[PDB]
Amino acid sequence: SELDQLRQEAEQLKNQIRDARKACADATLSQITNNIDPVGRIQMRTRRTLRGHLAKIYAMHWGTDSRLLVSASQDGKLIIWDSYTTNKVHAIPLRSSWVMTCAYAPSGNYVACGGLDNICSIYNLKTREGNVRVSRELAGHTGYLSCCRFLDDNQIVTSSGDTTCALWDIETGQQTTTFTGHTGDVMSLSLAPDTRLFVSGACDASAKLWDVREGMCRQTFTGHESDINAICFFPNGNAFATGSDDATCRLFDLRADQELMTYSHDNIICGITSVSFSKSGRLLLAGYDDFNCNVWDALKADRAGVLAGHDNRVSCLGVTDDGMAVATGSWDSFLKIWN
Amino acid sequence: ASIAQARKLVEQLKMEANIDRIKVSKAAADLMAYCEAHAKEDPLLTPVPASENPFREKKFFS
Amino acid sequence: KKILLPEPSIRSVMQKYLEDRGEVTFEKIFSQKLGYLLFRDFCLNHLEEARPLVEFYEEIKKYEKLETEEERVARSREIFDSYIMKELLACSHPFSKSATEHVQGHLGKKQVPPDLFQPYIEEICQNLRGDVFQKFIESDKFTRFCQWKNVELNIHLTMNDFSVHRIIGRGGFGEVYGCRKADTGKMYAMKCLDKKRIKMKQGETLALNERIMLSLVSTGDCPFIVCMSYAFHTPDKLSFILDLMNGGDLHYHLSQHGVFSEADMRFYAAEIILGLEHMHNRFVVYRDLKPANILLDEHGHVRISDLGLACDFSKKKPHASVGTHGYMAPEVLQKGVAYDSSADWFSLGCMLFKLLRGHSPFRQHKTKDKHEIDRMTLTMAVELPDSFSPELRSLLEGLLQRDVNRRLGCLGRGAQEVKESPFFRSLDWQMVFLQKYPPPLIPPREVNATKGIKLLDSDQELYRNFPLTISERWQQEVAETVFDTINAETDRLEARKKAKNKQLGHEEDYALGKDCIMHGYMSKMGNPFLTQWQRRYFYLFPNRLEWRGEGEAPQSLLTMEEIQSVEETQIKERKCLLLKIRGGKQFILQCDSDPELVQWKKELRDAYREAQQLVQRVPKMKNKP
Ligand SMILES: CC1=C(C(=O)Nc2ccc3n[nH]cc3c2)[C@H](c2ccc(F)cc2)NC(=O)N1
Repeated sequence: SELDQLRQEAEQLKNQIRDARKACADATLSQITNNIDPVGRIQMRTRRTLRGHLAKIYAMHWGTDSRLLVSASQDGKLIIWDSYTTNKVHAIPLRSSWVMTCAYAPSGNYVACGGLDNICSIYNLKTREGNVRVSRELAGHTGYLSCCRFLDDNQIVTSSGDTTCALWDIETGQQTTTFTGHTGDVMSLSLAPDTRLFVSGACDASAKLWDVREGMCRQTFTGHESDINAICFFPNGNAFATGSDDATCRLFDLRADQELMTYSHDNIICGITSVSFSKSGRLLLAGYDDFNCNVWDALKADRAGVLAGHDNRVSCLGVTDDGMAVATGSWDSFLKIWN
Repeated sequence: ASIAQARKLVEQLKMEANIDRIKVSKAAADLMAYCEAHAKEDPLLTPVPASENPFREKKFFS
Repeated sequence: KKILLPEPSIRSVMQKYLEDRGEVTFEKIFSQKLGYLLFRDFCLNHLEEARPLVEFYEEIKKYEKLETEEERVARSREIFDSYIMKELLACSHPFSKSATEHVQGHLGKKQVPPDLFQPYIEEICQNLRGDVFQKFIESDKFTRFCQWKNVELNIHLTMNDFSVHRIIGRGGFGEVYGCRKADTGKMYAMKCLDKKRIKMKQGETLALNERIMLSLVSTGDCPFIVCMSYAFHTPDKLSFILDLMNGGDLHYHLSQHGVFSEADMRFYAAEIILGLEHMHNRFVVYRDLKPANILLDEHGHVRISDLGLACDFSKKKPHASVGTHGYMAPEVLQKGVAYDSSADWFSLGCMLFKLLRGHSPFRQHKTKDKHEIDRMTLTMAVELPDSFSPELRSLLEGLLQRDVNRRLGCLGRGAQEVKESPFFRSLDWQMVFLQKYPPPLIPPREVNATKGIKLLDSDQELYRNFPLTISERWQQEVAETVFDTINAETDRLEARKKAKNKQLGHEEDYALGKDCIMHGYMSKMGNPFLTQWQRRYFYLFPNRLEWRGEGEAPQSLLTMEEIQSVEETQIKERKCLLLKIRGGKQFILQCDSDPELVQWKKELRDAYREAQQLVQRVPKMKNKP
C-alpha cells in the first residue's frame, strides 16, 4: 500500500541523512579549538537598572542604534527605553493584555508586539503629529504569536503557537508566505544577517532553517530532548545556537548540517529562556530560569562568567550591534544592563 | 492519515538529503577563524577604556 | 440624612450586574417607574427620532384614563389627526397595515373603547424595543438609571432611618407608630412586633406569614388594603413599614358613632368589596374580616388591615378553622372542610350586619359561648330585621347562604356578582375606586384606636428571610418626592467635577481601547491598626488588577496568577473581600455597596480561574520546575 510505502521510505531517508551527517564528522569543534587561549573570566556588572514595568517582562529587543531598546511585560505595555539615561522615550498601552514578544525595526521608525491576541501589531513610532498609533494589525495566525522580526519597514516574519511562521507585507496586510513543517508550537526565530534565511525553534525540539524568498525549509536540526525556547545566529550566518528546556544550549553548523557543541553542567538543571552571541561570535550568552545569565565560551564550551542580579527568571536578553552591552530582562519586572 | 501529506513529507526529506555537506573540521575551523578575525572589535571580549564606554562614568549624550 | 447618589463611574459594575440578571431589556426597564422616567427624559429631550413615538404612547395613556364617551370621542379625533393622519399624508407612518385600519373603523362608527389604541401600543413598543433602546443604554440616562438602581439595591433599613412618632394602635404582639422616613420625608405607619412576646405564644408562624402575605398583595397599589413597602428587623423587634391610616378602626368608631344607616354602610361595603377583589385576584382569603380590622384614613376612607390569619389558595386550599368567632363561614368552622375566597363573602355578610345593628348577627344576648355561635352558622337561615330594605335583604341573603353552592360571590365571577347586587345599583364602581364618594365618618383630630424569656441562635434563623424592600413602592416613593430634585443636584454636581477636569486635565480614561473587564472605586486596606483604608480606582484586566489614587497612572497591581482564593470576610462588621496571595499573603478590599461586592467577587473569581487555565497552556508563560 502507498500509505505504508511513503512512511517506510521517509524512514529510509532519515537514515540516509544521519549517515551522510556522520560521514562528515571527521573531527569535533572541541578538538579543533583545543589550542587557543581561554577567555579568562568575563566580569560584567550592572550599569543600568530599568524601572517602570509593573509586572513580568517577557521579551526585549535592541535598536540597531545600540541605545534604544523596546520591552514587553505582563503589565500590558511596551516601553521604549533610552539605556544611556534610563528615560522612557515611549510607553505604549496595548489593546490586548496577553503580550509575549516584541521587536524594533531596523530603521527605529516602527515597533511590533503580539501575544495571545494572535496578532502582530505594528506601532508607528513617528506619526504625523508625534503620537503613536497602531499602524497595522496582521491577522491570520490561528494561535498565539511567539516571536517577530522585521526584515525592513515593509515586511516582517512571525512565529506562532499554531506551529507555523510567516512572511507578511505591511502595507497590504497580507500573509505573503507561510512556513510549515514543525509539528509543535514554534517558540522563537532568528534572521540571518543577510535576511535571505531564518531559523525557527520549537516545542517539537527540532529547529529548522528556511529560505524567505522560496518559502521552503532547507534543513532540520534535532538533538535536544525538549522544547527549544530560544535561538540566535552566529554573526557570520553559517551556524546558530539554541536554548532549551533540557538545560542545554547547542551550537549547530549549517554547512556540516549537524551539531558541533553542547553547553552545560551537572550543576545547571533549569531551562534556558534566551541566548545571544557577543559581537565576535566568541561568547555565547544565555538566560536561565534559575535567575542567572550564563556567559559561555562558544568555541571551547567552557563556562566563563555569570550575570546575577535578578530575583526571578531571566526571560530575555540581547547584545548590542556595537557589542558594548548586554541587556537582561526578568520576571522580577526589571531590565538590567551589563557591560 | 493523508496520502497528500506523506507524499509531501518525503519530498521535503529529499530536499534535506540532497545537500552538499562539508567536513566538520573545515566547518569548525572556519568558525574559529571568524572569532580571531573579529576578536579585537568585540568589547565584551576585550577591556575598553571608560572614554569609549557609553555606560561607565559617562554623563553626556544627545 | 438625604439620598446621595453613587458617582457615574458606578455604571461599569451595575451594568454587568444587571446584565447577569437579564434586567437590561426594554421590557424590564420600561416597566419600572424610574426606568420609565429616565427612558422618556431621553427620548423626548435628547433624541429627535424618538420624541413622537413616546408622546403618542403617553397620549394614549391619558386616553385610557378618560372617564366618559363624550370626553373620549373628542380626544380620539385629535389623537388620530395629530399622531397618524398628519403622518400618513407624508408617507411616514412607521406602523402596520392592520393597526391603522383597526382604529379608523372604530372612528366612523363612533364606538370607542378605552383600548382602541392597543394594537398601536404593542407596535410603539416594538418600534422602541431593540434599536432606540440601544442608544438609551449608551446615553448617560442609563448611567443615571444605574445610579438609582445602585441605591435601590443597597437598602439596609434600621430604626434610625425613621423619625418615629405617637403610637396609633396597640394589639396582638406589639404596637404601631406613625413615622417619617428621613430620606424622602414620606409618612408611614410602623408596626413593631416584639420577638419575645412572640416566642412566649409560639406565634412565630403568624408573624412570618403576614410578611409573606403582605408581599403578594402590596403590588398594584390597592387603595382599599394596607400595604407594605419595607420590612426589616433588629435583634429584639420585627418592623413593617406600612401605609399610614391614622383614622382609627370601625370597631372603635362604631362604639362612638353608634350604628350606621344603610347609606353609610353602603360606603364601607363598597370599598371593602374592592379590597377583597384585589386579594382574591391573587388567591388570598383574608379570613379575619371585622370592624376592628378595617381602618380609616384622615378623610374617612377605608382599608382592610392585618393579614396575619390570611392565607394563599394558589396551589392548595386551606380547610382549617381560623378567624374571629361570629364571622366565620360554615366551611371554615367545619374541620375536614376545604374552601377558598368564600369565607370572606360570608364574613362580609356578617360584618355588614354588625355595622347596622351593633352586634354580630350570631351574637344575640351578648353571649360568649364559642361552640354555639358556630351552631347558628351551620343549618340556620338568619332572620333579617323588619327595618331592612328589600335590596339590603337580597344582599345579605346572598352573602349568608349556609351553603357555598348558593352564596353571593361563590358562583363564578367573584366580586362582580356582589357588585351587581341591586343594593349597589346607585353606585358607579370606577368612582368608588377613585375614592370619589364622600365618606360618612370623618375621624376628628388623636384617635386612641413578662420576661424570663431568651432568644437563641435558632430563633433568629426563623427570621432570616424577613427583611425585604418592594421595588415598586420604593420607586414610587422616590418618584413622588425627591427624584426630580436630586437628579437636578446630581446633574449639576457631575458637570462641576467634569467641567473642572477640563481645566485640571485628568482627560482620557484608562480603560478605553484596551481589554478591561470592569472598573470602579474600592478601598484596599493598608495598616489595620490605624483604620487605614485607602480608596482607589481599580481597573480589572484579564490577567491583572491595577489601581490608583487621584492624579497618577496606576503605580501598582496584582496579577491573576498570584491570586489563590477569593472569599467574603467580616471586618468590624462591614463585609470585605479577602484575596489570598501566593506568598502566603492577603489583600483585603471593601466595596461601597452590595451589588458592587457581589460583582467584584464573581469577576475576580472568573478572571483568576480563566487566566490560570490559560497560562497553563502557554509554554513561555507557565511556571515550570
Ligand atoms: C387591625 C388592628 C390593629 C392594627 O392593625 N392597627 C393599625 C394597623 C396599620 C396601620 N397603619 N396605620 C395605622 C395603622 C393601625 C391594632 C393593632 C394590631 C396589631 C398590632 F401589632 C398593633 C396594633 N389593634 C387591633 O385590635 N386591630
